[PDB]
Amino acid sequence: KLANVVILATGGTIAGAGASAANSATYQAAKLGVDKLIAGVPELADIANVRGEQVMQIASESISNDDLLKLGKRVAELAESKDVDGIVITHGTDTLEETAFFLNLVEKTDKPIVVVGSMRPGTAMSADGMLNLYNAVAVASDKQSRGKGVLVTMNDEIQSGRDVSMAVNIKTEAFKSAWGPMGMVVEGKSYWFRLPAKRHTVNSEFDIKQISSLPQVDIAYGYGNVTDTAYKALAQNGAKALIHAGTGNGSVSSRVVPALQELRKNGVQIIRSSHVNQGGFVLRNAEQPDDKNDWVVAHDLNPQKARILAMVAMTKTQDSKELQRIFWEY
Amino acid sequence: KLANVVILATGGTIAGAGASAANSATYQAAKLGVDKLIAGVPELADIANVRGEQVMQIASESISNDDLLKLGKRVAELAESKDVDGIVITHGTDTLEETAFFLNLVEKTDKPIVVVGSMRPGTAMSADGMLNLYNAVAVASDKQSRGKGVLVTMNDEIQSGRDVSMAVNIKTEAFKSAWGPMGMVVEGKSYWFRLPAKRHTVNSEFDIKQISSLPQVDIAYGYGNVTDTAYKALAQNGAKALIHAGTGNGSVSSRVVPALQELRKNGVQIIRSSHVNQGGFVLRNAEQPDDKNDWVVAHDLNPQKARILAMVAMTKTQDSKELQRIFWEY
Amino acid sequence: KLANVVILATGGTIAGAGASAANSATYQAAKLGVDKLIAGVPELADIANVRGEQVMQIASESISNDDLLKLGKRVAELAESKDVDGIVITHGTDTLEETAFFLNLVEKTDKPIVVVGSMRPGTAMSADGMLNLYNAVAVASDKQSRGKGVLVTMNDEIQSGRDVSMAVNIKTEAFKSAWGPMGMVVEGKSYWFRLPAKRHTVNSEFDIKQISSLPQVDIAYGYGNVTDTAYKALAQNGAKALIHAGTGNGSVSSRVVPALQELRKNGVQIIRSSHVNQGGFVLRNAEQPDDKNDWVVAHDLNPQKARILAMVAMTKTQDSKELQRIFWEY
Amino acid sequence: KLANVVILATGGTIAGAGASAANSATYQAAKLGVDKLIAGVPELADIANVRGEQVMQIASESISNDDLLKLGKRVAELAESKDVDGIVITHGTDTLEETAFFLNLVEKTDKPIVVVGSMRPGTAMSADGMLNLYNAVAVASDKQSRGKGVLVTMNDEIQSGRDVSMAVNIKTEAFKSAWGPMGMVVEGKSYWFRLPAKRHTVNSEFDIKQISSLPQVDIAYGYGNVTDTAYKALAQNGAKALIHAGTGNGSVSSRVVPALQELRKNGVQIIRSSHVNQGGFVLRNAEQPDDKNDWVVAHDLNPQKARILAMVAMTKTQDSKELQRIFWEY
Repeated sequence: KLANVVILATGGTIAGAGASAANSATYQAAKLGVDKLIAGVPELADIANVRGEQVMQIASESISNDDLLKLGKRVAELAESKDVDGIVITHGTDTLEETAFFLNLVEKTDKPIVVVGSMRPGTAMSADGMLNLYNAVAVASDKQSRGKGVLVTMNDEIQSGRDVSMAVNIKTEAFKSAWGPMGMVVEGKSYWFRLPAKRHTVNSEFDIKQISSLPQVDIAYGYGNVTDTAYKALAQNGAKALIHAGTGNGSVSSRVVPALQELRKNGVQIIRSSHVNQGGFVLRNAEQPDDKNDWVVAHDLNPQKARILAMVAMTKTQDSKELQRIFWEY
Repeated sequence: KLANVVILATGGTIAGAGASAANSATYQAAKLGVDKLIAGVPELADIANVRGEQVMQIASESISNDDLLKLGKRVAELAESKDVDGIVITHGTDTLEETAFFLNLVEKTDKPIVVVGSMRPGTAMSADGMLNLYNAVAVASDKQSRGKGVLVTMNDEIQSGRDVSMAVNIKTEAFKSAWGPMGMVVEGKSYWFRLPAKRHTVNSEFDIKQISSLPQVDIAYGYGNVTDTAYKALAQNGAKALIHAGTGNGSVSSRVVPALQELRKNGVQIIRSSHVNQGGFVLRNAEQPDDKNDWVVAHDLNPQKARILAMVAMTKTQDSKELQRIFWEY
Repeated sequence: KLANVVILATGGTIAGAGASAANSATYQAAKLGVDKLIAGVPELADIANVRGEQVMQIASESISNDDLLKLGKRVAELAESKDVDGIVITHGTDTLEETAFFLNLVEKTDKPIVVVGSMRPGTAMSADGMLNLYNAVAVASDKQSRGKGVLVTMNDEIQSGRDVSMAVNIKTEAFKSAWGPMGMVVEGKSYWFRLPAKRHTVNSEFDIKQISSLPQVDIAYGYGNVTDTAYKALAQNGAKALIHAGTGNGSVSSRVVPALQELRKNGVQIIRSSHVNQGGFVLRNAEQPDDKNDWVVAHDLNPQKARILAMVAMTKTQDSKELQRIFWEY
Repeated sequence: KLANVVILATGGTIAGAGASAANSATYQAAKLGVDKLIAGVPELADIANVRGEQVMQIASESISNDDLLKLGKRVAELAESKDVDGIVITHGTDTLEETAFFLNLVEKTDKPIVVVGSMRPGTAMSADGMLNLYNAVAVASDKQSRGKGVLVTMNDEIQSGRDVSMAVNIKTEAFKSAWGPMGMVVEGKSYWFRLPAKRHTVNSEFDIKQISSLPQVDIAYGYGNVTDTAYKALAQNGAKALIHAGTGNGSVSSRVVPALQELRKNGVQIIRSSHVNQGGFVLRNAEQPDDKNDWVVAHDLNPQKARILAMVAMTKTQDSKELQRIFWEY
């Protein structure tokens, strides 16, 4: 008897349209509704009982925290239903990785949750979205997906929503993780090679059902000749934490350190991430005296991932030692 | 008989020291003067006649534009000397890629220029800097390096200074290019597999001998729920161009577009880069109407690289169409 | 005003058919004729004046040396024609890399030659072949492609036919080079980032017009507990050279060295390649005393690539020192 | 208190010596004894109570099945001892990946087992073996390593012994897995990001204590114009299974299929692997009718890995369906 899968559409390239078959890169996002996406893959009926809902219709670079909450709360309601076995979210690529991590942290369910997009719109020749959507539904319908946390199923892969990132522009292999794909999906079947290590979903201390509004968190970049201007301005305009997207191992210019000390003293969390994203991690107390300054390192998480975790964590704690524990467990 | 190579020291991990041989990651940069670097590799005398100068002694995350100018001008003076065959710059990893690209754009010489760092300090077990420095001198001494633009010689590789980036934290393989290594250096010998295809050094329209100041350029990051705050603050504190480190294909949130239009009319150049850095490029007129808005795309160049090119280019032109040509040629 | 491009069909997945739209991986190669294959991309007319020929209709794992000669000779006849500006070869993926390198060595033309395949059959949802074929015709029609050697245009990339290899199974990113893509092709436009640095096409010493037969070359694998059996059996059945696909840096088991010395004295060339294919190269005189034994190292070339170069080279020379020069130049 | 770690030396580059400090690539393996290896890393005493044994002293390209059994049986004896908490094996790189997988299949212990080598000999500038050996002992002493299967600790990584392979020649990053590193080891500490998902060690159905001699298994390569010669000859000289290192998705030339059908009919197992090693897997019934022919696919495992698993599996079964199960579980 086939699994019951709900597709939650949010917009994106997978729902996009361009002017000609050769327009694989120049198009408008968020033009097709969920029922047209489903009807475009008649084979979905072979692998699941699918129904669709239009949660929003956006280009994902324009997503808001309120959009994350609305989507996350709808996912939770559906997960609580005995009529729902798995959930697929169709999404723009730009912030797919942010949504996927958010859901991984706040959805206290073992039911499969898959986020999926495309790099080419469906109007293009050789568009990737049809098979990606088929694969998302296959994975969301597979017993092997239960308890694995949020998954992303592009490029014939099963990627962890935690640490997959949009890493390559244009090409269909865009989404990569420093820690590899966990599996592959081919001709409807899932093949697993690794399991998650980090806390997720049912083993998370966080729950979307308790979050009413997310704390404001912003990101500032590190580079030669950088000043403290962006950090100070972002804090002045409401940032409760700043993600520092440092050079190297989360390093901080000597012209920036004093401002970050003052901001921490005034209650703003300081989280050291980096723009060195293909591998490794930011080590506590290496580039900066995090203990002395009461700062946090983002471990392996890229800046936009670190922002997501910081927002969720700060719904529970203002203790920088607890925030560091969270950045070491999730 | 042997090539005359000058080593210009700037600091970094390659000049660093940690507390014990197990401290491969926690250390102080910029502790050893150039003479100590040279003494630490007595094998250099086998492959070149080496002389050293201390240009600065910094942690490279703290470099300034005045530092770049001083270094660039000293490189040019040495390259004009008949007593100099090649130049090696020892440098911290954090902003190595920024310096390397800067020199690639402004040094009108065919003489080899190599920038080199290390991921472990020389005090650590299995420190990488000794062989990296040996290799830098070998490559700077090799006739095959003439006319190839600025090179980076870590991890047994010959990388283009244009597009090599610090991509992996901690590990000695940190420096990668989307377009591959151009060669390798093994037991003093250089093996080439690709040539550059972008303008550099002697074929550049830019010349450090004509540059006495650099326009201020800053970088702002894109992510979910981003606002226009950092962009406006950076411009209010002097930025003549803003590098937009967007999601995806340089995409701009609908909450940010209006500010960027206002900034461009106020004369701030708007350059669309991305935090999608493993491959691909940002395509003009795809995500945003760059022709209508008089914006520029950074092509394949990551945000910190785009800042370097923009700042050099704006010593010559503020014509957005010329800036786009430059971003498509360099 | 449009380039005149000839498409030479040879079979493969690009011309394949599976049972349903979900059969992206289980299919029959070499079912669709060239005319219907071209008619599947009517947009080709926008970028070139195309015509097709059916050279052969094979699954590429079953290609022969006679097939290579026939294809190579037809390519040369067309390149000599003032009615032809560029040539595209549609091909199965399995041995695409072998054909591409062969043509790179023996076609003394600056006219663009592109080899292209697909990872999914044209019957599958999200089939890659339509845009791959469009891109191959775009690249074959572009003035930027003149003089660049043989190219492969899958996954939105421009890869060198020399050193691109089938590296990833199933996925559309299958074809990779250790030395990176040279460029990309997006919405009909070619974007170059590197140039070749190895001898090819017009600068090759080899010429298909002078080659009527190819010497027999075979490949044997190295692994734990390997014996000399395959090496001896392949030479007994006609091999004029043996490609050793060694472990590590082309290493040879002590159980195998004596047989390879006796084979070399019997006139069989011994070429040390490896099954370590993501990067690096096999260094002469490191693992084995190549000068003493009169053996050759394959440099960076994988076993099947080394076979192609050896077979072409041995149409001209059997001097092991000349073969080593060839393996260092091509 | 400190963990009790035993180092089992087998030879290799890590125990190698070259003529000068610049000889990072040209050297002699297997020159230093285990006590001198240990003495070269005096920091080991800080992290564990270490003792060494010299099991063998070989270049690993020359390893035999009897060497694997001797090593595997000594590992088992040590793992049974209450005086032993973890085991490190120092090994040549060439067949490190074969030993690591073998031990992962046949050692029924949760105690950590780490295999480690180096890409540069200890006589070279910037030699990698000291920190690799320190890291191997750190990981072998860590409670986090218990129950994880055999690990490989080069390049600051924790790699699974199952699917790590020597993938890059020369460089210290040689060992890579298609499924990513599982973790990293930095300044004595282990950081995990993924867990194994294939059967290993205590959950394996195989046990070194019952294996007296391994079945003979050999490997033959696929390429253009390949014949059935190597397959027939290897079987004639004792192969009980043949690993087919096919092109593409384990594809078999039409000139080879008939021979493999005859060999299977005569009792020789036929296992389809590939020389497409960076990612993906070989899919049953896709390229060849494995059910009709009673063949096996090697899943994601490269040829030399598939040989190891086939030998171990055939100590238990000659049933091709059970061999396929094993290739899908291990």
